[PDB]
Amino acid sequence: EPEPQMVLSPLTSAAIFLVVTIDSGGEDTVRDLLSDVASLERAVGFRAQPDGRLSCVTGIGSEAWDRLFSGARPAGLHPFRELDGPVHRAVATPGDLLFHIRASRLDLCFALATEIMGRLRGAVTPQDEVHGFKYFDERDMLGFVDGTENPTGAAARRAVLVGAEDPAFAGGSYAVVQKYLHDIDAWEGLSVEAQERVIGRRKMTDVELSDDVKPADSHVALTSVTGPDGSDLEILADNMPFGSVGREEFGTYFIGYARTPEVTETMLERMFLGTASAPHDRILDFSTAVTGSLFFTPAADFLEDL
Amino acid sequence: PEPQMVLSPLTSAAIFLVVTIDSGGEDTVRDLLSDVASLERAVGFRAQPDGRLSCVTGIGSEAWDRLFSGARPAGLHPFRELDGPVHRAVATPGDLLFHIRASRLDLCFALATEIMGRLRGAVTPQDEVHGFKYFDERDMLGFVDGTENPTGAAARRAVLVGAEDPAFAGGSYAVVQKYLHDIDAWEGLSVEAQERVIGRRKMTDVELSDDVKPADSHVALTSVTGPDGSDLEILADNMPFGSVGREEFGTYFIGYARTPEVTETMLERMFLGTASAPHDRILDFSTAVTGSLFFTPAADFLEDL
Amino acid sequence: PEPQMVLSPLTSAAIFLVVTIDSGGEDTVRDLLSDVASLERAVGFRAQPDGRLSCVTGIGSEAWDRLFSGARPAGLHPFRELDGPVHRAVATPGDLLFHIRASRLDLCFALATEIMGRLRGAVTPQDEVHGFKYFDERDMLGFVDGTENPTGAAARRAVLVGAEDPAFAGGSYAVVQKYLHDIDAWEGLSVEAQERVIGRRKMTDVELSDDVKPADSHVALTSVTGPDGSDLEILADNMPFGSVGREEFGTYFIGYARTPEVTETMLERMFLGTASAPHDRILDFSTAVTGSLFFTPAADFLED
Amino acid sequence: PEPQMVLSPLTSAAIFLVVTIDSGGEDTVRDLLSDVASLERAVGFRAQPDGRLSCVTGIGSEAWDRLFSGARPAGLHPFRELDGPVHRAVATPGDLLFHIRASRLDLCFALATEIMGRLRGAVTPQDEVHGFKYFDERDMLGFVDGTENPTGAAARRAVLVGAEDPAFAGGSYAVVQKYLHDIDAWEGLSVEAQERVIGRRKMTDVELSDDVKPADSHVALTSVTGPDGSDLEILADNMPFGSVGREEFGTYFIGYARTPEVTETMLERMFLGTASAPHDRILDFSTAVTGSLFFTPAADFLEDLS
Amino acid sequence: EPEPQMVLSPLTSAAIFLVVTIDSGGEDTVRDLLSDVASLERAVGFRAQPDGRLSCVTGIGSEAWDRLFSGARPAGLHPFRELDGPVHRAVATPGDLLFHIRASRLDLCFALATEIMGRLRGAVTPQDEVHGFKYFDERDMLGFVDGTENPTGAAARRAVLVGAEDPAFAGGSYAVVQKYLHDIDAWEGLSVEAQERVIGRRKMTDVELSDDVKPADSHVALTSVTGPDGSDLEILADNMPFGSVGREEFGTYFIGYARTPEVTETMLERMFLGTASAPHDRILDFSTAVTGSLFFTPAADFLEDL
Amino acid sequence: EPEPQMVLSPLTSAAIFLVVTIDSGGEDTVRDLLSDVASLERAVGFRAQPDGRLSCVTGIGSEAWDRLFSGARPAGLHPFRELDGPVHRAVATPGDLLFHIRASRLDLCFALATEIMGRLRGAVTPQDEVHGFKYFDERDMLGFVDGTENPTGAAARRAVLVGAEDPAFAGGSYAVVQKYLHDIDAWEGLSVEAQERVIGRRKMTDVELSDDVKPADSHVALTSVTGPDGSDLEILADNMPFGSVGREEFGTYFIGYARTPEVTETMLERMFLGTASAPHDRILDFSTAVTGSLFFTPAADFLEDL
Ligand code: HEM
Ligand code: HEM
Ligand code: HEM
Ligand code: HEM
Ligand code: HEM
Repeated sequence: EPEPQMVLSPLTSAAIFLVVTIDSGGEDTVRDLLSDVASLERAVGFRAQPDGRLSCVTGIGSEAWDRLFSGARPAGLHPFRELDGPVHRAVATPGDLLFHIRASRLDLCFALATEIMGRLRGAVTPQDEVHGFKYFDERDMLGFVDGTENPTGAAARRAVLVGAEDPAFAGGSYAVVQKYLHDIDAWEGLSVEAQERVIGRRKMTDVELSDDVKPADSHVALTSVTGPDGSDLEILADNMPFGSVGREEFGTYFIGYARTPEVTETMLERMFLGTASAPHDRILDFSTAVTGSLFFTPAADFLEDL
Repeated sequence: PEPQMVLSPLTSAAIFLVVTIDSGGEDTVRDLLSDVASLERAVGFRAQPDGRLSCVTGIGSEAWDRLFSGARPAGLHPFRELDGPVHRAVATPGDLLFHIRASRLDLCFALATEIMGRLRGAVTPQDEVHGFKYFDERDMLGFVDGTENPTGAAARRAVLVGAEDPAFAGGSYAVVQKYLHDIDAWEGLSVEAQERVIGRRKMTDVELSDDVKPADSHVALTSVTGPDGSDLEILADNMPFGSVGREEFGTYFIGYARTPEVTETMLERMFLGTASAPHDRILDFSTAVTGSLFFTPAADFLEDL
Repeated sequence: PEPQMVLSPLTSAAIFLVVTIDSGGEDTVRDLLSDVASLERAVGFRAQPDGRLSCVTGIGSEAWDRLFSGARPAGLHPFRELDGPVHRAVATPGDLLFHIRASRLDLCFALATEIMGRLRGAVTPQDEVHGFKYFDERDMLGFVDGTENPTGAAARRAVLVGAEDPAFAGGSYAVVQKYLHDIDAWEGLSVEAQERVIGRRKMTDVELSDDVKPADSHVALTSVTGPDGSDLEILADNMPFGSVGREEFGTYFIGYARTPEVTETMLERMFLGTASAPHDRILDFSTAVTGSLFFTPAADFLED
Repeated sequence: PEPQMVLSPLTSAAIFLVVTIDSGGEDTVRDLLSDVASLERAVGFRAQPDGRLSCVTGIGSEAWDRLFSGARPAGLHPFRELDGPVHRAVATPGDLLFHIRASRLDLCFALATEIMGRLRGAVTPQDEVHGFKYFDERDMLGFVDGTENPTGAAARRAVLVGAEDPAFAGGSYAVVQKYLHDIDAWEGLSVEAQERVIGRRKMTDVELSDDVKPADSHVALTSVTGPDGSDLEILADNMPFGSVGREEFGTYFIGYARTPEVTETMLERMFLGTASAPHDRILDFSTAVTGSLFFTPAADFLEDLS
Repeated sequence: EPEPQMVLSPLTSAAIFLVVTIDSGGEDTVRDLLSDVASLERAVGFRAQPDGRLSCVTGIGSEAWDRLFSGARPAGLHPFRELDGPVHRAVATPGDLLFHIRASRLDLCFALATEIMGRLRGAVTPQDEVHGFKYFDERDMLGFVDGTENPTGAAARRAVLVGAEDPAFAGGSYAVVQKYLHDIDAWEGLSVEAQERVIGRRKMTDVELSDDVKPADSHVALTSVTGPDGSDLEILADNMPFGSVGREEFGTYFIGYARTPEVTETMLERMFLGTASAPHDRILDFSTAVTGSLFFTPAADFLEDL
Repeated sequence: EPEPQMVLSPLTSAAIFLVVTIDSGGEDTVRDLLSDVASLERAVGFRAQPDGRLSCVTGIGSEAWDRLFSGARPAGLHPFRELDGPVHRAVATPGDLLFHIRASRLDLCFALATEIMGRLRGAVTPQDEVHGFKYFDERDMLGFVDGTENPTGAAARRAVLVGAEDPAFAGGSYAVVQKYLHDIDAWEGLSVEAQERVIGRRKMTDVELSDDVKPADSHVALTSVTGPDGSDLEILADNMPFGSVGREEFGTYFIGYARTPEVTETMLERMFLGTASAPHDRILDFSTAVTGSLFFTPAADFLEDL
């Protein structure tokens, strides 16, 4: 069987998101690093087992793929599509490589980020660097429990990993990233009941609102999609809070994994463009996307054999 | 008098916040100071016993005169710039220090958010650092950091104001300096050459014997004896910080002492040197870009405003 | 087919809830059954991954006919009362079982609260027990409890319905009995006499050799071999409970098996005895005050 | 003098046992009191260092007179019933309190078993509650509970008898009340209306500012200043308990203080009200079904008995 | 279908290695014990689950196999082959039975070793007993991280467990044991850079030296072997530090598991006999093997069906 | 004002006991190490803070004291007194220096023992080295809970630390060490009830037997001593299990700390020589002492000022 990267890691309490572009002539340096990134993950992580829980997921963008590799492309790989809604906009920003680094502690993430960027100095330009921290009770920046309905076990594998539909790339996945900044002052002006109507779940107990009370423009209602087969379309989301109190920056870094980008893209269309029953996702009245990129995260064996 | 949590254990995460008080900000600051222990309990209590959240609040010399009438702490003055032959210890603005520590960065951030929320419109941020200790108690240079800090009774005697300034008993003095490292130059040294810079073995943290420890090693220069033959001691809670994209690899220094004269004597030896040492060799790999001195009063002084 | 969490890791806290469905409560019950996996995730997620919260939902024989049309699980029937020469296994009412386990009682209680909140006006509570682990995985008799439970593939084979009843594959059968102990009489036995009752060493939990193990020891009577010479196995997740003021020192027994015939053969040996054993000596110190049988369907059955 | 473990580290489980001493049970009770520290060590030592087992033993006013022939603690009297215009604080029988705490209920239960085993035939049980920590130190109303308890030196000064009653130095006074909550009525309030009852924010546990905090909020009525302008403080170790089938959702209140006058002044404000407040709004959702006062002597007083 | 023993154990911090010979006439006692060893593992281990992580792996030597069992032998079972190199020697020492006992705590290991040796008294003679302990961040006595490049998951199963090539013994494995004593005085006279050239990795950070700088006689270069298909040949090594400061004994207990002994034997030949480019493994200039034995560790159900 | 060594350490799960003799001419090397032992303890221990709990207590024997130091001697310092009972003997064996090393993990103990013995090579000869481990719920090799009745807090300080009776040595303590080997075959031939009569406590529950059933020759009855003024004479005992399954060696390493050796020596006299009511301690019918040494453990500041 093809070995996937650690896409299906549990939630961790810390993360570093690194997005870079590949400079002209940086291709060979990048390929050498990609062939070593699993050995660097083991080097930093092994000595901190079993509590460290260090992993790195490496993704490659559409344009970068054509510069790095000859032969077949993954079927679903394309640049992130800008969404220009009546009120809210999902921007497309540059990114050739994603490093999604997770651990129980920020220092382990930083040590791996240092070894990776050390090997890439002179070959890449940093576009985004976010140090994420989950709150102690699994809450996000908005004060809600975050990750509850993520798939687990066999359902997660089926939702997230490329299989027989694209056999040369089996065990890969597609990652969409968006960095969101929140209007915390406007959010904290809402009553708890009004915040629950925005999300679609109870704030303290994390119980879903019943179908009779859940607004059609609630985050949970708009991101609930059924496929051709009547089954739920599922993604794995590993949202991380980040920020700077001095700059009044209060963010959620969104990363969503899926077997095809079509699922994530359908959810984004419903959020930003709306439906017959909803102008847009009410979460967007308190959240502005300032980045947007799509990456293919190949099977671990594809990176090793390069 | 109850001291603030100056004598906290080691924590793996910290936020350092330094702000200046804007024109007319005094009343807003006084209200927050009277509430900061209650905000620390509000954020921290629900995460006990693993959170280990604490906040130490410090006030600078100029800010003291704007906020309070009556007696000043005897040792409170602005940070003294040291302009050495090679290396310089700079002075930068700061009226208020918040030294926030916990087992996890999210608890530090949640307390920092409530504090800055109450101070919006009254202060200007000067510095914000999110610190993380390495899982083996190492700093950015790869050395174990904090080994010779005093503990128990020796720590109380070294750090807390007593009968020499009785109105301020239970207070302390904090010196902060943000350092940026030349990691490329440091990593070009052999481990043996790095051990000669610090004065300790890198892997095992055993002190070099007096016959091998260079006179210009960090441990040799920061070892000071008082007139009475006693070691002069401070409590240092150094925290790594950085940004890989910006190639920023730092150590945030904070040193607590019963009088600033001890910390200032250590800085003079590091920056100006001795008869036997031009300067602290750690400064050939470390540049100070901030410098501020604060008085951290007893907790009941802040509560009684 | 996805089973419920019948094969849960060891947990230190449990709530057992047994209710009857009132006349006209059927639709309220069906709506809750379709939601119970969502409620388990809602309560459990905020304590992940150390919470280990799970709920196993079971349905009784009589309740099954009131709730559903079409096929019944092949083994589902009311608990059979056993009237032995000395000891009796009583049958008591129960339409729904909630077997709630976690590493802490708060998670169990919060899930029990949401479930009973949805069922208010539709059900009558029959039994509620709050169980706790007692130091060294010990029970109220001071013996290690759970040692010989099957694990891995052997556990799946022993506990889950397969191809013998294909519409119900991934289901299981749960037998529950609440036991109260005579701790005064038990503590009057020497340790060596207690070891002869159970069939294992008290401190070290080593099985007694075949030459010394009495025929009427608990371990000898509950050891049954099937047609092929293989041991017939169940998964037992016994939990201590009690009230010191009322002198109630209990074991809540729950036994999971792929067919109730295995568990029922063990109960017959214990209560009725054999040619070699009058009855299980554990029953001279333990009185059953409840007895019910439930089918715990595959998770996908409850969702649709 | 060595105090009992009144100032215990944080624990997640408790058993509260209240018994009366039967006629002729005095000798059996005295023998047990002289042994209760040895029983605590016997059950607890084998589970060190994580068990954190302690037992605090309290004696009521009437029981004190039956057991001991010398001086009484200055503040010991039967619990004073408070008959308010709306709410009543009942006085119920209790001679002995066992306040048993640990990191796990098994240790509490095993110690309760050994104590009651020694007292069979000499006492009648009045009350038995098994308490548990609920999430992030919340009580059954969904609020964080314990936040403003004193710590360290301030706790010692607030809770332990000193030079004002020198024969009893190291002792304390415990008031117990078992409360049952009307959860249906409580859950009909908005979160903002709940916060006005308590005096703190529900999710974040931030105290309401003095300009918004109602005069009849729990935090406003239990905030008392003494003759010198200093705050009068108690140590409260509230524990949730209940039974979902019987719809019993409770708070077991125990308050420790150096003199019962502090706790009694707080109860008078709650139940009888002030010029500005009819009564504590928490009592519109909470009914006291027990009320007892106990003196918890220094450990060496119990050890030195016949 | 065949259940392997716990060859692929999670990470554990304590171990006992017991090697015994079977005395003349001890065969029947040994067969009875082998049929009971999984029941003894459950008896000691269950009460400490789930954090105890107690397991025992039982191995049988080539000569003992012929004394105990009639019928088929595992295809790869033979006595350990002595290697007489120009400088360094890998000695063969007697051993009929291996007990590889691991747990999170030494007490569980010791209690299981006690029950096993209790059943075997008068049937076996102990040859070697070592109590191993985890040393800081997974370091060995040379101060290097040890275990980094072990296979995990499916790759570990494929490398370690017998499959269809020897179908009667599927789910078995081969264990090679060597007890090594280190010359710590000579090792600590090397600079860290000279130590890194011996191992082939950075000491503090555990990053592999690049192919241009890694010496051909480094430990990592000599133990890196490719098979006929260009794939790396892998083993599972679970090295444990041990020692006695008073006797200046600073040791590594090596145990290597593989699906066939030919892989481990090829690594030993390269270390002891060298290649065209390396006289021998430089680690052997600081490490002396004082035992050497090979065992077959059968599937669990082979032992149970005695 | 004098700082004691960590005689009153929290509970630890691992220990190394090192006893050495000082070779002719080794005095100066020993004095240098004594002045550095607190610095070595911090160097090894800091990197594992705060859960490591590493401490070293250094003791000096009577003969060694006279070789190392001039002037006043601790008032109670003498060689261990051999006890020649009618049946049982307490042997005196050589030992000049004791290192009593404790931590939550063996690796910290071992690393500190290595640094100490490294500094002492050529100046000392090892006499005894034992690696101790916690055995289940604080049990010893006889299956009984061990340490239950040790004093704690202020009572422990008063029992263990030299004060005004020997003011030049205030803050010191006296340690008696005896290595015991158990006859486990003889012990396992007793019923549990017969074992309980040997110890004087219940085996599973660790409840003391009542005064009406506790035999006069039980361990608990013989080690219970009152002084002329009615107060209990107390020691701090920190017994550690050790052993080797292959050698059938099952031991208890006894170390007892007291403010004067007269207390410990009175307990040993009652055990070995007996009383009017008891021939000897019945624990000695299953336990043989194979070492016996007495050391003075000075105040930390005494060692630092060399
Ligand atoms: C500001 C950014 C976001 C925040 C703070 C956020 C937060 C949340 C929260 C609190 C929940 C409820 C608990 C849970 O199931 O995890 C949720 C559910 C979910 N979110 Fe988001 N979200 C964000 C952006 C997105 C985006 C961009 C997507 C899709 C492209 C997305 C997809 C989902 C999905 C699919 C669910 C699960 C719905 C269900 O089946 O119940 N989220 N989110
Ligand atoms: C610039 C970055 C700095 C770094 C990375 C650093 C790092 C270290 C390290 C690794 C040690 C040895 C372990 C220990 O005892 O903690 C140490 C010791 C010490 N440092 Fe620093 N340090 C820095 C700045 C300073 C400053 C600014 C002062 C005083 C003003 C200072 C005072 C000391 C003292 C007093 C010791 C203990 C010396 C002794 O053994 O007595 N350090 N430092
Ligand atoms: C008062 C109620 C009960 C108590 C206190 C109790 C206690 C125990 C104990 C201490 C063991 C030995 C350790 C272990 O393997 O778990 C055991 C084993 C066992 N019990 Fe029970 N038990 C009770 C009721 C039952 C019931 C009602 C059944 C079956 C219907 C049952 C079936 C078994 C089985 C099958 C074993 C494993 C036998 C073997 O293969 O070794 N038990 N029980
Ligand atoms: C149903 C019964 C009760 C409940 C649910 C309850 C709950 C709470 C809560 C949520 C708080 C705020 C957080 C904190 O500081 O602990 C609080 C504070 C407090 N409660 Fe209660 N309480 C109850 C009864 C009592 C009683 C009977 C007394 C005293 C006789 C009392 C005295 C206090 C005090 C002194 C405070 C702290 C006020 C301050 O200084 O901020 N409580 N309680
Ligand atoms: C003195 C005894 C030994 C010591 C101290 C030792 C230490 C190490 C160290 C530090 C590494 C690097 C980290 C790692 O991947 O584990 C390593 C790797 C390895 N060792 Fe050893 N080892 C010893 C004996 C052996 C023996 C006898 C064999 C084989 C028969 C062996 C096979 C290996 C293998 C296959 C690797 C992984 C190489 C790679 O692909 O990266 N070692 N060992």
